[PDB]
Amino acid sequence: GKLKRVLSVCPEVFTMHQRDIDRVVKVLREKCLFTAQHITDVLHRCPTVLQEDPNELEYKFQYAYFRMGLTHLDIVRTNFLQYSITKIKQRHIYLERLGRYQTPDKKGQTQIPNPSLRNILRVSEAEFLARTACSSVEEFQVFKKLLDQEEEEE
Amino acid sequence: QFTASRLALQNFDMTYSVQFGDLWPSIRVSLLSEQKYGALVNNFAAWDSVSAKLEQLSAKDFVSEAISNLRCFTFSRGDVSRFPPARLGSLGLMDYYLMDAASLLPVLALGLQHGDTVLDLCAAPGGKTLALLQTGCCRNLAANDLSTSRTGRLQKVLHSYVPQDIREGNQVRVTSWDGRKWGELEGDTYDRVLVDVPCTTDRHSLHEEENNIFQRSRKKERQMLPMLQVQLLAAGLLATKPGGHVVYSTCSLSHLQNEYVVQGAIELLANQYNIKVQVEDLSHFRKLFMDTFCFFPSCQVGELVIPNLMVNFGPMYFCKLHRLP
Amino acid sequence: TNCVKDENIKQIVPKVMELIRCSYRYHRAETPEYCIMVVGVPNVGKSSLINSLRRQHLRTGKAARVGGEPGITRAVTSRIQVCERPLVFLLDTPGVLAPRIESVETGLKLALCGTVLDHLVGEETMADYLLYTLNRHGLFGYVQHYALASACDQIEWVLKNVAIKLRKTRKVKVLTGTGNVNVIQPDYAMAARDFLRTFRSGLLGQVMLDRDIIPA
Amino acid sequence: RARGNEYQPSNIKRKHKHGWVRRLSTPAGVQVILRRMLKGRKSLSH
RNA sequence: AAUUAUAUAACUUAUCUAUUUUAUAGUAUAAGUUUGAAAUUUCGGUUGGGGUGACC
RNA sequence: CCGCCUGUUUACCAAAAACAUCACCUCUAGCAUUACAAGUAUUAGAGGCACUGCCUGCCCAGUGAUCACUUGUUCCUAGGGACUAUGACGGCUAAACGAGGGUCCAACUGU
RNA sequence: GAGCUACCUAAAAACAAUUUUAUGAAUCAACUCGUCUAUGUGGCAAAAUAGUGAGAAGAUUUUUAGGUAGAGGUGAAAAGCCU
Ligand SMILES: Nc1nc2c(ncn2[C@@H]2O[C@H](COP(=O)(O)OP(=O)(O)NP(=O)(O)O)[C@@H](O)[C@H]2O)c(=O)[nH]1
Ligand SMILES: [Mg+2]
Ligand SMILES: [Mg+2]
Ligand SMILES: [Mg+2]
Ligand SMILES: [Mg+2]
Ligand SMILES: [Mg+2]
Ligand SMILES: [Mg+2]
Ligand SMILES: [Mg+2]
Ligand SMILES: [Mg+2]
Ligand SMILES: [Mg+2]
Ligand SMILES: [Mg+2]
Ligand SMILES: [Mg+2]
Ligand SMILES: [Mg+2]
Ligand SMILES: [Mg+2]
Ligand SMILES: [Mg+2]
Ligand SMILES: [Mg+2]
Ligand SMILES: [Mg+2]
Ligand SMILES: [Mg+2]
Ligand SMILES: [Mg+2]
Ligand SMILES: [Mg+2]
Repeated sequence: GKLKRVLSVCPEVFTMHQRDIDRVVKVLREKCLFTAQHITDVLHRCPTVLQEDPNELEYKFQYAYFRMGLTHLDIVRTNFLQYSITKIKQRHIYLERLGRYQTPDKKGQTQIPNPSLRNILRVSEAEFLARTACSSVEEFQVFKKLLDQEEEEE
Repeated sequence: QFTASRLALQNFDMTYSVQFGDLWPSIRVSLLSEQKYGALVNNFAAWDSVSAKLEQLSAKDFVSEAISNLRCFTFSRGDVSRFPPARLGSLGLMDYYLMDAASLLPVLALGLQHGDTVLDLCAAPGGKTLALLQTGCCRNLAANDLSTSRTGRLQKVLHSYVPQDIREGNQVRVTSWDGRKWGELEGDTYDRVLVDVPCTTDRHSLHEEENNIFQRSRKKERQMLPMLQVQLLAAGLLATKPGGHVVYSTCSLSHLQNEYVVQGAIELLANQYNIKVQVEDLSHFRKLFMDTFCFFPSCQVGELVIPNLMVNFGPMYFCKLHRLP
Repeated sequence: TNCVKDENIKQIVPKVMELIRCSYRYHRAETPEYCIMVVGVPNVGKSSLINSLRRQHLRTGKAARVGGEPGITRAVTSRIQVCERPLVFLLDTPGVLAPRIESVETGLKLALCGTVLDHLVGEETMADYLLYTLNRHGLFGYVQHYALASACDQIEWVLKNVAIKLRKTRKVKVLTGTGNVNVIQPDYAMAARDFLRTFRSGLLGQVMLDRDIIPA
Repeated sequence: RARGNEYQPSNIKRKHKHGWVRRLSTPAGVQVILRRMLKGRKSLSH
């Protein structure tokens, strides 16, 4: 049953060169230290990971692990990898700048409770701003344009 | 361990958030986000050229809409476009000066009138000087700033924009002396005085580590800022002529540094020196500038420009006081 | 607050914050961390309250050497984290008793609850106070727990029978006219100690030592 | 306890460890013999 | 921390033997890239001691 | 009070509350002719932690209701398709046992 | 250099009486250990003696031969041991 969804989502896996598949798996085992069960689960839940090139997924994971302090179990259950990098960066920083979301400190405690990870990404942009951030849609559009320009300068 | 920026953010969260409450979220992100720059024309030979060029860029002078002697072209509401870098004019004078639109309200608020003598205490290269100079069609002026290097560039700015003949006239006078001591020097000398007291520069403090008031070593200065602000404001009140108008400008959002300072200073002048100050309301000025500026009316005195995502021109707190006697 | 069952402990933290905000912090106004101090007489559960709050909010575990005899924590302790959300720390302190305890009757109540070491007062003398107080209150819980009789008000009588119930005996020197003879005797001391332990363990029943003072 | 009695004599242990056949087993042991012959030692090994 | 790092593992181009018209195989080797088991070496000065500030 | 117990340790200043320990938990490996092992996942290595009933983390698309939409994710160009049927935590058993660290009574005594 | 000592392989040996039961259970010798106090302090002794204590059918103690060697060995981890 695991293969059929993976096959349907990314049929090119069979045609994909052994190097591409091995590199994606190697990154998780040697650079993300994902458990064996999690690695199989990640491919099944979001088969698009194989499509993504190496050295970009590693940055994506480290963004969740380091910038957001989320544990490996958290990433697998919420399927962060499927979401695009741009969407995560815009929302997460927007929450961070608004004070809603704080990166866990060294002791592992957050002064202000964080919002649900599913809420941040899973919900629609209209619902996201309406509930998670409680801000106007037009203002968020400006923030996205602002953030992109800053990234270009960076 | 904590950087000065971290401490500065901490202070606003514990104090500033309470003051503004539900408005703090938008303001907090606004400060972190990049500031919006508004180009100010240098007039002179490039007076027509810049206006035509700025129209091509689609920037619109918010002052022109307000009227419907300073015009500052700004981008449209919610526009993130960046103005091109300033360039020298044909005569050798810089075409325009990039500055924060809110920074020009204190100058426009001071009600500059012809045949006046103006003092600019602790002006520094804040841009208000250059803007004020362009307003000073027939107005003798004066500049003061505690530091020298800070003042050193201020002259460079004047060289770039102000023509030599105008600067040569006594009208333009540059000095670097203590503001509080300055009060005794020339009492009741300047009809209009613009006092920009040193503030916590919240926007700069968060972004810039260098010379940040929130550094631990500078703890002594930060606590004493309200006292220093009152003395400088009091010095200006002493220096302004009978019937004169003075504007007190503070960058920070702090309630302590903005409203209590001005009201406390008025009390000090009334008691020690037996002088009276007439409060002035700029609500009409706010109504004209609603499109290009957003204010919050909670403040009893002053017209603070809250930085907003749609209009990120804050923060500027300016209050105008007229010397009754 | 019931420490063992954590009854109403949650209510303390909101109250702690509410009072502090109204008061002027002065020097510590800028400091984000909140430090609070718990002080009381010995064996009132001060240390266990710190642990109880820690587990209830931060859910980490014991942060104080809780013990069943007064004198466990000898001096002051470093700040102990309690709640991460307000970042409130508790400061543990040793129990302190003022030299003046007003009337001696107050001391008996203080000894009864275990605040003062039972050695210096003496369990035997304390044991009598329990009988008087319990009889005056009328809460005859002991008779059911200790199957001696329907009721009694003689300290000697109750001690005699309870020792038999526990099968406790000792050899005590008894002065007599013809010499000093070591003759086996019922172990009165254990009865006092064992009886005292049950009272503070709740077997006898809930009591109000100061019931007389409510009318005032 | 009381030290000083580490030597627990056993002829089988002694001869195996530092004996003639043991020394000749390895070239490193044969070079121990070769130096001892150079010096002039009475006994080359056990 | 600075400098390296044919311990290992890996992959890339070559060498090279099979094979099919270019092709996918491997590799007594060499040249790279990636990890690091390790090896080597170091602990500026002034602040009546210490952490922080600092200063040269 | 502390450790669950028997046990182990700095030969020659520390024998313990430290180490081991059963039970419990995590990670790694689908396999042969020299360890593991002449073995094969109820197995072998590596490491963590007293166990035991009980409270107990979060996690558990949304709305209709095994069904449709709204979402989500992808492409093709703001449209069109495609696809989506309680476990990292505490109290603690609770008893027992100890040349452990503190106490108290009794007897005893040249302390 | 593993005749001391840490660990392991092989071949072996010792354990009375009493009570439990059917055992890393109990009292207590041989035997192993080394809690406490005292003496000693160039001492009998480069770690002992006199008392007092812990275990004593077990993860027990002991004997014989062999193996692991310093960029290392061994370690129920004391940075403990390896003449
Ligand atoms: N039954 C019961 N026992 C409680 C309660 N609260 C505390 N105790 C008991 O009281 C003791 C805790 O108090 P403790 O911390 O020792 O007192 P202290 O004030 O810190 N004094 P000390 O200086 O001796 O440490 C423990 O024996 C605990 O079980 C309660 O609500 N019920
Ligand atoms: Mg010797
Ligand atoms: Mg021997
Ligand atoms: Mg050297
Ligand atoms: Mg033990
Ligand atoms: Mg033992
Ligand atoms: Mg020792
Ligand atoms: Mg021992
Ligand atoms: Mg010892
Ligand atoms: Mg012991
Ligand atoms: Mg006695
Ligand atoms: Mg041997
Ligand atoms: Mg050993
Ligand atoms: Mg026997
Ligand atoms: Mg021993
Ligand atoms: Mg014994
Ligand atoms: Mg025993
Ligand atoms: Mg036995
Ligand atoms: Mg250790
Ligand atoms: Mg030696």
